[PDB]
Amino acid sequence: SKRSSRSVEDDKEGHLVCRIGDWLQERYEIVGNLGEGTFGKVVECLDHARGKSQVALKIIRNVGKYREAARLEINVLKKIKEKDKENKFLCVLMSDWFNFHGHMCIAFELLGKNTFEFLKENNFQPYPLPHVRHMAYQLCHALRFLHENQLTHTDLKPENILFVNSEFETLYNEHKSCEEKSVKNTSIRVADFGSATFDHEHHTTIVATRHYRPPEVILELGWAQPCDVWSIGCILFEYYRGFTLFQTHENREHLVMMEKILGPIPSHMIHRTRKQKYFYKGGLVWDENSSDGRYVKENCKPLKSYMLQDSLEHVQLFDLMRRMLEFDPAQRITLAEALLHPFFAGLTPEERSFHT
Ligand SMILES: O=C1N=Cc2ccc3c(-c4ccccc4)c[nH]c3c21
Repeated sequence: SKRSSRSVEDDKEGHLVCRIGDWLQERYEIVGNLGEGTFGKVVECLDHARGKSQVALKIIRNVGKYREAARLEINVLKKIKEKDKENKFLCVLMSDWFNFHGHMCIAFELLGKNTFEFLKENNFQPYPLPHVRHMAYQLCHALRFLHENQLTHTDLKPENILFVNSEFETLYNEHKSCEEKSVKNTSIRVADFGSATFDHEHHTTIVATRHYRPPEVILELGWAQPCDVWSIGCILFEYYRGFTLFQTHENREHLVMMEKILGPIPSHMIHRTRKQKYFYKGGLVWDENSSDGRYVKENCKPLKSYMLQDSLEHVQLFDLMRRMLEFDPAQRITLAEALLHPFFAGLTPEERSFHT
């Protein structure tokens, strides 16, 4: 079963050429393909060393900078693994890693669809509030654990949050004369630790996928754990309405959106930033008549107006979201404090105790 170097081949980009039935490490038998990315690909395997159980095996390209990145990812994942020996903090648990002819491979439990793919397959119809609450709780919990360990994820978004199981029932919406998929179990895991960064390491100027990037980062004021909290705020809005809070492609535009949605940037952050071009008279400067300006003006309104209903549940979700999307990161709610928010009184007990 041990593959000699003649049964191993890479495409031009350096991807391992894979086929169903191929073996790795005399242990993992490929039984399917789960997706591809810049880094490489993820395949489903049966782990024959463990009663044929299913795994997701992530295979990094055989390219210098990808392999080295992967080595940092493995360190993060090992620390998580060691600090959550009880399996209770909901970050993907690495079961094995190895170097396959220069491809770094990481083995995990096999999960379901990511929360973005589920949303897309539901035609961007949003998750119902109770699902939003359970998922938000799990996110606060998972990342409070990360933050306690001097780590920041830096790249949280819906595609990096995976359902344990994404089997659904199909329902019907009266109000919109269409079908709706509703996930049966809203248990989630936090994935993709490829950018996670220790407190002691070098902090690059820019982190996060744009739509999920906080103002401190755009303004280049430095960042830390508060970065993730902002991303979570953006994620919750997206789960609740089904569309991106900040559908943006440029910094000035992004800042205007923040202003229109959330109120004025604090002066103190404007005085502190070296990105003074975005400003004028201590005030954010932009062309309201440009394409981007007219887009922002048509489409970006006060945050509270996006509420779908007006009962307590919904009021509390918006209060938490507003606190998570506070401009000033030294004043933004922490996850420890987020877990005490009244929004979370509203959980079922199995949900809260993690009997889900
Ligand atoms: O089932 C899984 N358990 C862990 C895990 C991690 C990543 C993935 C991905 C994937 C695939 C392509 C790009 C990006 C991600 C699909 N399933 C995954 C799993």
